[PDB]
Amino acid sequence: PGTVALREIRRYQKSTELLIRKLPFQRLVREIAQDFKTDLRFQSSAVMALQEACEAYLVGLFEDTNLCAIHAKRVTIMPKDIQLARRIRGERA
Amino acid sequence: KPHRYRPGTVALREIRRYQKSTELLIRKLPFQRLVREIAQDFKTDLRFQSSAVMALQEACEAYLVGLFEDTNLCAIHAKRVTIMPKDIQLARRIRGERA
Amino acid sequence: VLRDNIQGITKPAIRRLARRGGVKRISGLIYEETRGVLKVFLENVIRDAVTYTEHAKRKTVTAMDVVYALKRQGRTLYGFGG
Amino acid sequence: DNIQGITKPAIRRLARRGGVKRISGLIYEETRGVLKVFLENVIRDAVTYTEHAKRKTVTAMDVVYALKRQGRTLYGFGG
DNA sequence: ATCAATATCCCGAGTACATGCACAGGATGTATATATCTGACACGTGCCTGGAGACTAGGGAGTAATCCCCTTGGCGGTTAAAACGCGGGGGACAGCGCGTACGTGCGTTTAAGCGGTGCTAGAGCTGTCTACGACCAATTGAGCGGCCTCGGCACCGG
DNA sequence: CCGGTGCCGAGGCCGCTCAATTGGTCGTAGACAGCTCTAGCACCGCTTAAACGCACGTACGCGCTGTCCCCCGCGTTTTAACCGCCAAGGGGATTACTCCCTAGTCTCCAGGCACGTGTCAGATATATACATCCTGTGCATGTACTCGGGATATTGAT
Repeated sequence: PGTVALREIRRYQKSTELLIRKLPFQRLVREIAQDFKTDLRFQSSAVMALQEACEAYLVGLFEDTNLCAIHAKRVTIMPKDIQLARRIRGERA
Repeated sequence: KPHRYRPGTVALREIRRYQKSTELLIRKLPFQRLVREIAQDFKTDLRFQSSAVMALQEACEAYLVGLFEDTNLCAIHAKRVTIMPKDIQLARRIRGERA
Repeated sequence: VLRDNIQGITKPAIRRLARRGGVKRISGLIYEETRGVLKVFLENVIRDAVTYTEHAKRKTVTAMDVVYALKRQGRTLYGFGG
Repeated sequence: DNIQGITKPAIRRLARRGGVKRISGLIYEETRGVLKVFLENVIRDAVTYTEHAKRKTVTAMDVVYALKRQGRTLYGFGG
C-alpha cells in the first residue's frame, strides 16, 4: 500500500473548502465564549472567519510538523514533532 | 604522563563559564571593520557612532545565541549531540527566515 | 449524551487537515494533542473578540471584531471585512 | 575581505553560550553566512534612516529604529 | 573504591571611577475663565440571529486482516576535542577637524471656510451567461497469456 | 570405461485481454456587468492667514587619525566517543468493509438588539499670568573590580 494516501494528499492540495463540519465548530466556539460572558450572539461571518483562520493555522502547523518529522529520518508525525515546532516557532517555552 | 581531561567535560566547563558572564565575544576591531566595509559597499564616506556599532554587536550576538539554542534543540531532536548545518536550515525555515 | 464539544472536531477532519498539510503517516497520539492546540488558539482570539464587544457596549460579536483580534496577533485575514 | 575577522574560536564561544557540546568543523563557513545575511538587513535600514535626515553619520538611534521595524527590540541605547 | 592534579570558591587588602546629593535657574506644569461641540441619553425600527421541524445521505464510528515502518542492538571508520608550542594582531593612550546642534531671518505652503456639482452607491428588477453538476468517450498503463529457443540430465552406443 | 544424443525442464521473446484513468460535451441557474436615478456629499475652485519648514552662519564636541605590548588565535599532535550504516523483531497505523447518525438543506417563526436620528449639556480645547519641579553642573566617598593566597570540591587512572 502507501499510494491511496498520496491520492488524498494530491486531491486536497487542489480543492479549497472547509475541512471541518460547521455545526460542531459553532458549538465549540459558543462553549468557549460562554466562560468570558454569558448570553452572547455571533455574526455568521465572524464564525466563518474564525474557522478559516483556524484551518490556515492548522495547515501551517502540520507543514512545519512534516518538516520536523522528515528531519529525523521518519515518515510518521508524532507529538514529539508538534511540540518541537511550537517551541521553535515561539508559542511555548 | 600529563593529566588529560576526557573529551566533553571541558565542553560543559566552558558552557558554565560563558553562560554566567556577559562580555562581548567577537573582537571589536574585526566587527567594526566588517560593518565599515559593508556600509562603504552600500554608501561610501560614512561615519559611525561607537554606541551604534556596539549596539549592532550586541544585537548580532543575541541573534546568534538564539539561533544556536534553536539549533541545539533541532540536533537533540535527531538523536545527536553534534550540530550540523541541516539543523540550522531546519530551524531557520521553521522560524520563517530562509524559506 | 453529555459530551464536550472539543471532541466534535472529528478524527477524519484532523486527517483531512493533515493531508492538506502534506503528510503521509499519522501516529495515533496526534488526535488528542491537536485538539488541545486548537483550544489554545481559540483561547487567544475569542478572548480578544469579546473585549472589543465590551468596548462598543454591544451584545453581538461581529466579524470586524475577530478580524481586528487576528490583526494584532500578526495573523491578518483577508476577505472578511476591513 | 573581512568576514574572516569572525574567527573560529569566536564562533565556538557563541555556540558555547547557546549550550552545545560539540561543533562540526564545517559549521563556521555556513554560520558566517547567517551573520553575513542578518547584518545586511539592519544596515539597509540604518543607512536609509541616516539618509532621510540629510546627514551621513549613522547614529545609535537609527539601528534601534531598524531593529524595531524588523521585530527585535533592544534596551539600554536610548530606546 | 579510592589518591594525585586541576580548577574553583572564599576571603583579605590596595584602589578608583561612578553613584548620589546639593545648587542655580528656567521653562514647562498649574490655576482661572471662556467658548462649544462631541458624546450621553431616549426613541423607534426592522434586520437577523436564534429555535424547531422533517427528510436526505455524506460522513463518521466500529471491526478485522496485515504488511510496513519504527526501534533496538552491534560494529567500523573518523571527525573533533584536549593540550602542547608558535606567532600575529587586538588592545590601550594623544592630536586634528569636520561633522552636528543652536541661532537668526524669510516665504512658501497647508488649514480653514463656503458655494458648486459631477460622483460614487443601493436597491431597483435588468438580462445574460460563465461555471458548477452530470454524463461519456479519448489515451495511458500494468497484469496476464502463447509460443519459441536454449540448456541440463538420463539413455544408449563404441 | 567415456561420449553422442534424445527427453525434459527452464528462460526468453512476442503479443493481446482486460481493468483503471482523464479531457470533452450537455445543461441550467444563481451571480458578475450594467443603466437609473439620487443623494447628498465629498471633491474641487477660489480666497486669505499664520507657522513651520528651510537656509546661513557659527560655536563646539565626538569621530578618525598615529604609537608600544602581550593575550588570544593559529597550527600541530594523538586518540576516542560518536556518527553512520546495517540488520532483525514486532507492533500499529493502514486499508477496506458494513452500519449508524448527525451534518446539511429549507422551511417557518419571532422577538432581541444592530442602527440611525434628535436633543442638549458638560467635559475639553485654548489663552494668559503664576511659580516651582526637574535638569545641567559640580564634587565627596564607597561599593565594587582586581590581585594574591589558602579552603573545598572535581575529575581521571590504578
